[PDB]
Amino acid sequence: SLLPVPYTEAASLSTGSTVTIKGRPLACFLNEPYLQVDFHTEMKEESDIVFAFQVCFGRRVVMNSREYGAWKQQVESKNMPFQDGQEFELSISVLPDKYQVMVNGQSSYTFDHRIKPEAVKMVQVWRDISLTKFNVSY
Amino acid sequence: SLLPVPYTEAASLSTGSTVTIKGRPLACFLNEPYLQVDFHTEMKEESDIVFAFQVCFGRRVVMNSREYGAWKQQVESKNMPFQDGQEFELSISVLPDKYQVMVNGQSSYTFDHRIKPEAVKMVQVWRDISLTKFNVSY
Repeated sequence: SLLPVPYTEAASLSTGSTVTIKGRPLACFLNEPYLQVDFHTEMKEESDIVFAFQVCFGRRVVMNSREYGAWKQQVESKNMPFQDGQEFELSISVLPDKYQVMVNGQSSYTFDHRIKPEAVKMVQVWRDISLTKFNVSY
Repeated sequence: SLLPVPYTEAASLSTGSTVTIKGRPLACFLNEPYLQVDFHTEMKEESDIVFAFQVCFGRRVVMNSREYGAWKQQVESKNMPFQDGQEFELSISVLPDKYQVMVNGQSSYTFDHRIKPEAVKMVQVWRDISLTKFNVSY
């Protein structure tokens, strides 16, 4: 809808930064749409990813990093606070030791920093969603 | 680009029908964009799927059916004729006993009919691609 998808925005992050996203899946959960949010070290899409957050709606979440072009140790969660057919509000906050992922106001996932968040230069939001809000607290 | 994505078109299929698609992934293969083509029994996206063809570009292809709302036995192929960053031409032909998937003019995947192709009423093409051509031979 309102924002282009894939959505790419330059960004700087440190402890206390929050990335807030509002959007809606493009398909019912039965069709397993995805959402992905990638925290990149450079503006190019092929650059390393300090934190990749990938939702398969109704099924699972996987998180990982891509370092020197290589995907690293995948982490999986079956927590699924997202609601079929509904708009969601997603908040990713930078804590001292990890990212905190809030969904609709509830803590839902965490991911320990593998690389300092100060390495981030770009955030990309893509896959099977419409996007109405993207904000980085500065 | 030219066609909306997700792209949904009513369709009737029988032996000798061909569905031809031209498109391009929205991201480099390192980012694992998807392409999916679903042959549905009704116009609604939640209806059963006689043949679901899902490409994870650079990684794998999985194929399945969704019958009475339940995904069935998944089939996987690591054949990857798609080229990183390039437009592709995909042809799905209905043979008497199976679907034949051509990629850029080469036979690449097959999938035996689990349900008669005459059950199809709709084709949907979606996930991380731009779409410039969609044609059903009639």
